[PDB]
Amino acid sequence: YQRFEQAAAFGVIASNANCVWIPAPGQLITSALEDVNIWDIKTGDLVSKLSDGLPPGASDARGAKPAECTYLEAHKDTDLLAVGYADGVIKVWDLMSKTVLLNFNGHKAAITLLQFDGTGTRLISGSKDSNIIVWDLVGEVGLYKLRSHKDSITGFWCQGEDWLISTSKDGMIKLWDLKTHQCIETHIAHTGECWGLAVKDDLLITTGTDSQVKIWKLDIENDKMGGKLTEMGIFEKQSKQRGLKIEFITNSSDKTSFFYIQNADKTIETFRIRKEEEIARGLKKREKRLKEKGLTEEEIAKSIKESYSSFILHPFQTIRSLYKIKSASWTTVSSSKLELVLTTSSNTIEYYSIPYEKRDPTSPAPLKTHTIELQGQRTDVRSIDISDDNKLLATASNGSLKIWNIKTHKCIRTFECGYALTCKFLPGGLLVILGTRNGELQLFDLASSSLLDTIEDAHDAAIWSLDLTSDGKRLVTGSADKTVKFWDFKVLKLHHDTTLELTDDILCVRVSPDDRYLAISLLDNTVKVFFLDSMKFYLSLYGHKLPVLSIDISFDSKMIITSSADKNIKIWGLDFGDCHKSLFAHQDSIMNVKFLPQSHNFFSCSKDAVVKYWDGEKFECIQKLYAHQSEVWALAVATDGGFVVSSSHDHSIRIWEETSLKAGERLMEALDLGIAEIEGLEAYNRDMKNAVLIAVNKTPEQYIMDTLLRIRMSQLEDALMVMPFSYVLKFLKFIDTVMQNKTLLHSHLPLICKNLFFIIKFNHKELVSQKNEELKLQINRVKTELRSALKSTEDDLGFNVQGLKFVKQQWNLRHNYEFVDEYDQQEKESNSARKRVFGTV
Amino acid sequence: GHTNAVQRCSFINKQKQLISCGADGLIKIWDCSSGECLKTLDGHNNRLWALSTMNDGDMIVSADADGVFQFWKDCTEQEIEEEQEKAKLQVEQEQSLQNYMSKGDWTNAFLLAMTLDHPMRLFNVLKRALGESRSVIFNEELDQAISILNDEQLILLMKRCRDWNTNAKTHTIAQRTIRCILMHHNIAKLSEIPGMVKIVDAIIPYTQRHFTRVDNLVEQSYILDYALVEMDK
Amino acid sequence: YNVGKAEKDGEIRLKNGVAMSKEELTREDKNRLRRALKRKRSKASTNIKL
Repeated sequence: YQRFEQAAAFGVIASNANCVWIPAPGQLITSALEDVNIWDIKTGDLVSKLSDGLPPGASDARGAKPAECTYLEAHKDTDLLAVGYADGVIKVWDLMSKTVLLNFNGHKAAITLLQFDGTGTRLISGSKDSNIIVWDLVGEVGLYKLRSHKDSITGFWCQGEDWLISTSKDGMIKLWDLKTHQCIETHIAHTGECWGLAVKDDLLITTGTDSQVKIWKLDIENDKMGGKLTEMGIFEKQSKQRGLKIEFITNSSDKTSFFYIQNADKTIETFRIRKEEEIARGLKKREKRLKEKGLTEEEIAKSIKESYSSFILHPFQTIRSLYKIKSASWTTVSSSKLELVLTTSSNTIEYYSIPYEKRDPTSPAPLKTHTIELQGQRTDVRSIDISDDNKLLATASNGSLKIWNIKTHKCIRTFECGYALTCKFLPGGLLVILGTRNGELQLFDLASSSLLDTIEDAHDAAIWSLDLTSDGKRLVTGSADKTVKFWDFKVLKLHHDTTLELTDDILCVRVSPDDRYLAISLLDNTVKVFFLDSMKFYLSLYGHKLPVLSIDISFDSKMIITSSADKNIKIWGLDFGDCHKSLFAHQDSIMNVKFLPQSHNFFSCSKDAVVKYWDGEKFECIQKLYAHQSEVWALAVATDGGFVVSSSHDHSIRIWEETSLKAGERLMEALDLGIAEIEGLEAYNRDMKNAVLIAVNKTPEQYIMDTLLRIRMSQLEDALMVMPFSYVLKFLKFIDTVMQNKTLLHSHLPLICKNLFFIIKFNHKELVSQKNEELKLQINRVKTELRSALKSTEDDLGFNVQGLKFVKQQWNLRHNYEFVDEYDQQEKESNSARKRVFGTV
Repeated sequence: GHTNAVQRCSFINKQKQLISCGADGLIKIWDCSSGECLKTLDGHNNRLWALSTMNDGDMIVSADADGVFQFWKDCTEQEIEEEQEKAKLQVEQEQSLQNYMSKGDWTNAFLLAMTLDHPMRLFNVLKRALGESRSVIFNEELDQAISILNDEQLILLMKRCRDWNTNAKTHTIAQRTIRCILMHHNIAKLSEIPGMVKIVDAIIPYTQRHFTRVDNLVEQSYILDYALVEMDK
Repeated sequence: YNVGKAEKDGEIRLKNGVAMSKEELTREDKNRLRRALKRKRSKASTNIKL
């Protein structure tokens, strides 16, 4: 067999990520699923498309859907783009070379935000897995992990190498000391989810779930054990929805600062920061207004605090966009005007400009200067078709019909149509015919670029499907009104010929290639096959548990496939209505199935974002295609069979073209290393009057002590037994040194005792025979403080036991009844005394 | 879900919720969207013939047949206000609690752990604070901090001392804390604290065992003497 | 007396006497302890087309 690969993928202008504006209005960088698009805002044409490689469907390509870009960040000075993907992988890209430079992998979920340091050598990444990691570009490594957060990182601020502020979806704002890798302060920003963070000098603003917005001062050098961040005051934005992003920009000439609170809805609310003189000016007048109103000074003082927020921030303007906004960025700041760029969820970019003078803007609403909408389509493409010439691809959606060029990948024409559901080319490729949901049928001509005819009452309900005879002179239309209607082409206008009424709703209608059969799907899960010429009922296929969504008939009019929402593809021998085999193809409803022309091989597409290449005669999946990120709604196959076109819910059109040591022994090495150093320092100190240890960062006393701990007790007595005598003197010299450090001695007193006394008992005879005076003194020293260290603990135990008896004795006095008769005292004590039951044999 | 006949039904919270009174004497608050019982209010012991509402049900008044009036008031936002404030305080204490250890301010960190009741962190405070002591009991500041402990905090601490005592690897931390308590608190008062005795009664038998041990460690240490006297010969 | 359950649901108490409040515990520890619990217990028309 021959392999299908993704030749090209287009129709996407902006996916679900942030947009980066780069000066030359300049260009824009936007996310297109697994690829990044560089546009020219002035012209509306693509500049360059960044594709890592490994085209989907190739053998070396992974058998999983590609990881989509989630965040973009570019360092203008160095011309680097670092791209975050939904798999947690950061790829540093060279804009000039348009190639991957570095590939960081340290996250387990989607990357949410990314931010270069000022110098552009260090990269900070926050991911949905709640971790902030700081990466080194020159070092190509992950330096340290900040893990205090308990949910996806919504925002963080780090402009100076000393300090880092972070937010998260769990409602915490946290401070981070970059030099310590630890969390210093913690405040609950908002009652629910804390989404936004923006910082200018001390001023800090964050957004919760509601319209409440908080103001904080950042006294970085406060250093009081608290209050480095304090709540200042709250103000309410107009929109009731959450605020995702906030960004500042300062006008150099007038030193004016502005910021916007990007909501979840179609509203962007801009703001101004008042100057210090303006605040004092405003304060003095307001005091007079309240003083004129006759309030007390104390109330006035409180009110100015209660009205604190009003003095700094001025609601400047609100941008209202037709389509839900996804992300935004300031573009240029000047005295004359303010410019913004944003992206929507409807696959478009919008450039908004705001002319303003002094306090308030000149216009009631912003001026929309540029828009990029030609090369993409707002609503999902519900049905597609390929012209017989295999040159023109028609894509029909709610509210619009566009026509594409397959070689060049550049749209030619656009038509405004109803809620499209099914579209097909008329023979010759000069006209297109469309099925609207409201029951209307539309006919368009490419050359005129205008709609020719409309049949408003073609059906009372949605025209779910539509098909043409091979001759192209008859049209079959299937609708939810439980009817099928045949239309003829007469010079061009459509004449209704006849109606066929059915018992149930109609979902698909397919006329066989030789124009002898008519297959009709229904909502009762039954496919009915008719004779086209005579309309005589022929067969009734049965066996889909859910309604059949698509049907197709082999080129030789022998095999007919049925694909249903019950996740099954059933291949039926048309001669007798026998089903050869039922395939459990996709994990979710299978939407469209098409035969490759001149063969029994066919393609299948479902909601699972997977397109599968099947083999008609052996009934096996030849290949699995994972390229789309979401539902694949429609599918088409070229008449030649050279390529297959799939369009999905992600607004993307894709073209598929055909091509060790044991206990005892470890202790000896520990003794040699530790005591070699201890003797080394002692000799060094006496005259004045290693790599392993520094790597673990432990003093020689500890290093050996830890190794003793690691030895399991069941091996400890045997481990010491193996030891030659020459190491015992080393071991005794160890305990001597441990005695000076009183902390270690009492931390591990019981262990030191058991090993020490066991060493002495085992090789007592050789120990005493030695005449070394220095050994005698060490046993003198090691003896004395061992008694004191033991006696010290023993003294504590003795004092407590006697006192606790006294306390027990004294309570037993006040509150315990006493019987003069001893027999009565016996019974009372037995009842009072604790009882425990034990199993007995 | 009503055990007996329902005699009143009223909408509250606009469409969201419904309240119903039954002969059982139980007032049940239902969720219209889900049809599930969010809350049950029980302030009567007989059938309820009257149920009046105000402010979308922010004030509810229900009558028992015997003649008992319950004047219910909505307090959801108030309870939410309380927990938010309590939560805001809790975060501050914890963040401070971690911060003190990194500096090592044991005298303060003991208080925060005692209030927050983190049995691990309290233990590490005493242990590494005790380590510094080796180089009256713990140190002057922290010993004072123990002395100020009230009746509730002593019981909680003595519970922690009891458990730590049972383990032979951590008893040394327990005994010194108990010693600090007897030396800086009125023994008369400790006896009268309810339940301290049952806590105390458990401490003694484990303490005696630890005394029998250690003593043998002193005893069995005299091998070093016998080693020395041999060497002198 | 034998060290048993935590009286407060939040706290976690082991047989060795080590006590643990769920608040202090870092997330990995909670998983590790939960796994440790696991092993200990084991031994004992529009919608369709669119």
